[PDB]
Amino acid sequence: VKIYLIEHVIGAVAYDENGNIVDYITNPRDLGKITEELLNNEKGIPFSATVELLKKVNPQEVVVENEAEVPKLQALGYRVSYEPYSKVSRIFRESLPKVAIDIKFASNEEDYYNFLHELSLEYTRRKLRSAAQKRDLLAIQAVRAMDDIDKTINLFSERLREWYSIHFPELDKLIEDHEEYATIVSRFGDRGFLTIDSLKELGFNEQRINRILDAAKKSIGADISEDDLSAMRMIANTILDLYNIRRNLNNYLEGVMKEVAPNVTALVGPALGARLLSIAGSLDELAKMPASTIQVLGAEKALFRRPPKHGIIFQYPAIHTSPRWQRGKIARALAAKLAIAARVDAFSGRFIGDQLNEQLKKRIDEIKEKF
Amino acid sequence: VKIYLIEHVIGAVAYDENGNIVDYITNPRDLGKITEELLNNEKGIPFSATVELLKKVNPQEVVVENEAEVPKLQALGYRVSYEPYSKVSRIFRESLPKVAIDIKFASNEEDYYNFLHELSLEYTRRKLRSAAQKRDLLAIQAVRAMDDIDKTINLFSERLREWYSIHFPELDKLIEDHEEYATIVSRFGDRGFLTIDSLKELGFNEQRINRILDAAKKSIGADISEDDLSAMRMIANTILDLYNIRRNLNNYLEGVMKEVAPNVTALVGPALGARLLSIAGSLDELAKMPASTIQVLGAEKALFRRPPKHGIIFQYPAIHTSPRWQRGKIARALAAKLAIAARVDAFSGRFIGDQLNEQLKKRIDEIKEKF
Amino acid sequence: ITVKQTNMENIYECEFNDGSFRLCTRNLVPNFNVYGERLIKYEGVEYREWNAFRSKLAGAILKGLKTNPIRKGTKVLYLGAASGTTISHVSDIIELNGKAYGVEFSPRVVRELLLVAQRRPNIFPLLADARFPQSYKSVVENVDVLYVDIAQPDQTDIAIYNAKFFLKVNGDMLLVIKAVTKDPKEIYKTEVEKLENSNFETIQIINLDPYDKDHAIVLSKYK
Amino acid sequence: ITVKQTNMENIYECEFNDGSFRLCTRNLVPNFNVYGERLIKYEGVEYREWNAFRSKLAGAILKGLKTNPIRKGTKVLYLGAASGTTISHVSDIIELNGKAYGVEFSPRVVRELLLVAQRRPNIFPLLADARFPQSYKSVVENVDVLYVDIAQPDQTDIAIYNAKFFLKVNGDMLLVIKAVTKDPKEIYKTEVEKLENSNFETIQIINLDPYDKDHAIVLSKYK
Amino acid sequence: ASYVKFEVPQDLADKVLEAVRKAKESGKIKKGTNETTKAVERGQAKLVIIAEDVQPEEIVAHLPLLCDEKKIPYVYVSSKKALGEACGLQVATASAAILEPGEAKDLVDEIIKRVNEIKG
Amino acid sequence: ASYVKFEVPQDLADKVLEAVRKAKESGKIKKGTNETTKAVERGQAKLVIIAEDVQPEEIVAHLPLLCDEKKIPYVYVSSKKALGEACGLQVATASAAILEPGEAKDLVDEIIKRVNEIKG
RNA sequence: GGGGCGCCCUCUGAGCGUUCGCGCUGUGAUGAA
RNA sequence: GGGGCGCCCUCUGAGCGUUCGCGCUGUGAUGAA
Ligand SMILES: C[S@@+](CC[C@H](N)C(=O)[O-])C[C@H]1O[C@@H](n2cnc3c(N)ncnc32)[C@H](O)[C@@H]1O
Ligand SMILES: C[S@@+](CC[C@H](N)C(=O)[O-])C[C@H]1O[C@@H](n2cnc3c(N)ncnc32)[C@H](O)[C@@H]1O
Repeated sequence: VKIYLIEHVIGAVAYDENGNIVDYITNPRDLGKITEELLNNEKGIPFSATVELLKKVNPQEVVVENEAEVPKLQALGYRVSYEPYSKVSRIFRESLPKVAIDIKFASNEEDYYNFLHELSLEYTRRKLRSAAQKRDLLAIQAVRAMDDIDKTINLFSERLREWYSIHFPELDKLIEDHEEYATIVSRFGDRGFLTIDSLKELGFNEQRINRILDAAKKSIGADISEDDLSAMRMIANTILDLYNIRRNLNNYLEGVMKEVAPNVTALVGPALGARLLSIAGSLDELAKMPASTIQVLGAEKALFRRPPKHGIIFQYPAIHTSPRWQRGKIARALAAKLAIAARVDAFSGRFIGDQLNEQLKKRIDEIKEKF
Repeated sequence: VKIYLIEHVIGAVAYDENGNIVDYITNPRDLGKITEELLNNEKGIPFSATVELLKKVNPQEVVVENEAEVPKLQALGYRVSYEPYSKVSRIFRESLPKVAIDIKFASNEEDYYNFLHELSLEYTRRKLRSAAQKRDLLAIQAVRAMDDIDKTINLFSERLREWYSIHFPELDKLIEDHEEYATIVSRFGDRGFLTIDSLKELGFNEQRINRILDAAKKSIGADISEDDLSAMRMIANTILDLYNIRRNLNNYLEGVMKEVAPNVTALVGPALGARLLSIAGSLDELAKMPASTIQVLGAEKALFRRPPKHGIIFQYPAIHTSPRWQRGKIARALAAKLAIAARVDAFSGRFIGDQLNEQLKKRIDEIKEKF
Repeated sequence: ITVKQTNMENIYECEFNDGSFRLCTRNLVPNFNVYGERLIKYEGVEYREWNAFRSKLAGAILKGLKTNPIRKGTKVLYLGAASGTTISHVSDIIELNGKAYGVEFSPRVVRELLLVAQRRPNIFPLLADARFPQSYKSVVENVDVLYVDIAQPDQTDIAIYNAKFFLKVNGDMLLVIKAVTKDPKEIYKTEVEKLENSNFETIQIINLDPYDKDHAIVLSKYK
Repeated sequence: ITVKQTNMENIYECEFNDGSFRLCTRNLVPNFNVYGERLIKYEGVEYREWNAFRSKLAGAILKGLKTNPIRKGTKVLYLGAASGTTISHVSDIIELNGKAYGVEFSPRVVRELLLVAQRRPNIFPLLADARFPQSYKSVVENVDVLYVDIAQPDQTDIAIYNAKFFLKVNGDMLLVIKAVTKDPKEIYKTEVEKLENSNFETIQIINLDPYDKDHAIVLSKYK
Repeated sequence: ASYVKFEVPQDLADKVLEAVRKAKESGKIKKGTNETTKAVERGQAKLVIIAEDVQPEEIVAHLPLLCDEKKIPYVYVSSKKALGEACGLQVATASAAILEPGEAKDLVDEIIKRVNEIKG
Repeated sequence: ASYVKFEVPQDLADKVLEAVRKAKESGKIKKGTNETTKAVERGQAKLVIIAEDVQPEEIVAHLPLLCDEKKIPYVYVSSKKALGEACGLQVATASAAILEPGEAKDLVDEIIKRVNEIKG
């Protein structure tokens, strides 16, 4: 009765000599646990799922994929051997999309790879989590830049609107979106360069297209020449650049935020968590701030007894969607869980976002059901 | 005694049948006069230099280049004929670089073509001067954008410095120039990518190169990776873009300023003249402002009884270089000539900058010689 | 501007107004990519520019790679993922039904790979040493194509080791070798050719000059 | 990147990392040009990219123009100056010792020409109708090369008229004609060829396809 | 002169000069282009006097189109030297404005109603 | 536990518990991690009591390196359930701080001088 | 019981839901911007 | 936080240099930020 042991994201699977499943213990869909056990598997510590599996089989001889485990499994009193690229281990991976559903780790293929994705990202951030230290300050500079870009866009768009109104005054009130405005100035310039089919290539409904081109002929503005167009375009294209840079920094923000303080990120999001660090100064200084201090990180409201008052944290979809009277009780619950999330990332600990979100969800649901 | 008449920028030249100079009257090096007489030559009105030339020869028969003149010269009682591409007129233009010096219009070749350049620009702006109207408001938007860019650069450079100090704190105080700072971040990124020969390719003296690379190894800052570099570079390259856009708008500004209000421009410069129009609202509103109002276009100092007080106009090199006591008397003289310059461009008149600058120069010299 | 379908699946060519041709991939995730590569639209669909000088693979295609194993629904093990440029294009070629497991060593570069692998749900990034396939044996899956581009002197048998782990039978392998051009055929590359012939089958050896003046690619079938 | 001297004076070719060749001119005024054309340095000197698809002249050079009359110290009359792109390159070729008198009709475009002619002290811009050389007879000078690129049906004798005014004896003329390709030589272009042969001498007729799929250039010597 | 909108007879030209002279010792007037323009903008001006022989002409050409906007009539005088010495000055003036007529109240009211006829 | 800097005997552990109990009806104490941290920052705290069996450990791991900065001693207790009921509560507490000793002034002064010996 | 100087002044610190069994809670109840 | 009246509407407005001949000046003297 020789058993080949397979350890994987899905769990621990015991095979016979011919690639038939003998027994399995499935890993739970917790990112925090699987990540930590995977780091242990590198040193040779088996999954808790393996210990349970070996208990419910107690085989004559076990043969493991990884040579670092051999001593650690012999310590339990099993006869252990080691094959590297065993014909069994391959057969397992040959049918990996399926066996994940077969051992009931996932319901279908999509959410398995959707889990494996969230994992592959987390796992490879844990090996980064003992970071080249200073990473939090960079995220602060990243989120401050985003605020500096948003503040810049408004300045340039206002100037671009006031400039372009000389050629086309009707356009200023037709589109309140600063981006779309700059896009029209970029690819066209002169009013009489606009067509019906040229405007659909940007995603516009027919009810506004017939408002623009009807205003194009009925323009009160004066004729303009290519000096002014090339000059206006400089700002117009820069607005379009900044609009890209902002969206691109946001993608960079997520990559830093999930690396330096992943537990804070899982609660509030990347942007809100970043903006919290900005007020504190560093990650360590957020951990030293108790639950009561986090809740009031507006600093202007408390010093009186800021814009969107009682806590900067209320941008959270559960304090924004829910009515005005529930807001006091939720803000505490979030700040309490934020306190833990800060300290747990300050030690550079594991991932507890999957439980903390479920702990907050239970308490938000217990506030909504009390009338 | 048949004379071939040549009219040109240099003046009026009388030739014989074989291309020999008989007599000449040289045009004065005034852009305002030559431009206006050139517009008249299209309608057939001769240069005043021609009238003088024909007086000091009173020929038997004259033959002119342009057929529009024939009646206008017959009105004085001369026998006039018309050859289009006459062998004489060509011979004149065959030796045009030389005859300009020969008739003493210019001292050498360089300043002749340096005059012809200033002229060709002015002449072809006069035909534009009866314009497509609204041009002044565009210049206002152009100079306001330059102020909006300068205000933006400071915001991004400050953020870029604070961000990059995480990797290199020593660099922040080493170069106070915002541009040079962003250039280093753009082409290099990591500190250890800097060489001695790489820094000379930007124009640096050896006394600062040995300060930078000595600070590169002695860096207190933490190690950074290519996420942060690619993110920092986004801002760094945008700063470099804006630095170009500003210099490029300034070139556009000159082209509009010399077209819409060339007489104001010749006095103060393109930038100062533009910034004056910004406060007024339009060109017409500057003409309606009397000499006393122009002098006090700071608006904050007068309402008390702004930054660089007694007149915004003092940025003029003659009020800035000269000591503190002369400033009151010069500010009046400039504002008085600015008043004329505004009204003369509001009518869309000729060029009188060559006399106005000489009128101001005489009075500035009469203030400096009174102790 | 015009976009034309080429021999290889999910890979296109881009005709320009100035006449130049740059390789093209179907952008699997729209709106993004942002600052760096150039974004282009043609008849509704969004496409991404694939530079042949930065990507060794794109070099090989222009260099006349006869048969490309990477197509729609291909699962790949990419050893030498780096900053993500080249895999993002295989991410595009592979589409959502196929998968790209990427293994990169140096942290300085992986963090960039993460950002790329964030928005693309078919790329699975891994910080790991390719010399120890045991370290990711627990995360990855058996693949269809083995792409190996490591900065090592012993790439050839690092890949071979990885192959007998994850590469399917009858599968394919793209190796990158620091390889020079005359009129034999593959006698020049015998050192790395024969080392594979112990358990592999050589199909094409392609010298990347002048797209990459150092490296060459060996397409191989696993027995 | 590399910059190599070509047959024609003050005109260079630019080797790139991607292999493409773009025509090159010696930037007479450094620091500027800014946003639009690409700026490049090679061994101290700054060069400007000359695109062959925007410039009809640059088309003709790549199309195999045997002898170019525009060189160092050339004085030109440029009829059809437009937005200044193409003259800026002749400004570069001409250098400070030669001169470029540019005549453009529509104000909407001249204002752009001004900006170009501002920084370059060898370009002398003129808002004027080319049908009336009397209007600028008073400003310009006798030139060495007549470049004519007007959007008119009667260009051929508009240029001829201008030529007997300003073009030196033994001088040259570049005409642009809305001209189609077979195996005669110039029997196809006889309408505009013979019209010149009354007082000009034909040297080359060059069909600009595919750089400009409409126009063709006729290089001519004035007797 | 091209900035002269209407032909002015010499009789009304001298009757305008006398109307300003009387206001120098019985009322209040403003002398010079700068002050004259400041009077029309504020609305204190009742009548504006413009010299015909100003060079360059452009210095006062803004006044006629400014005075039409604030509904204040204006008259031309044939000489600037004759307007300068009339205003109690030793130099010539280009334009003058009246705020308080004084002893020339009936003399100004006759002028403003004589210029409105030659306008239209 | 890795956040435990020094080994604490059971005799001093129970003598610490008794020192807090006395201060609940004769002095003033603060209960809970949040308030305990607020006491050390302000400088009002005299002695800090930390539970050994807290999971996850990271919630209180900041206190020992905070108390060293503001020069305030701290002691560990073996149980959180035994610290919770001692503080007059029905639930467990992770950390407690003393501001006013009350009837445990001599009991606290003995504790602070016994922990300084096992530190160095 | 009444006033001038410096200091810690960076929410409060024990309750609430309940079917009266018991539940949620100092790993933060409740009261505020 | 909302509207009807007057006011400063955004310098002053006639002098200064001089060899005592006369010069620079309302197309802005002089006095101020
Ligand atoms: C030449 S680069 C590949 C470039 C890639 N095709 C691109 O452009 O995106 C090779 C990479 O392999 C990585 N590498 C080096 N040793 C490795 C190892 N032992 N295991 C996995 N990757 C390694 C290096 O970090 C290096 O960046
Ligand atoms: C085809 S464009 C020349 C393009 C030019 N080579 C360039 O790329 O910079 C011809 C120009 O001639 C101008 N033009 C038309 N009629 C003209 C005339 N009568 N005299 C002078 N120029 C004229 C037009 O404004 C038009 O822009």
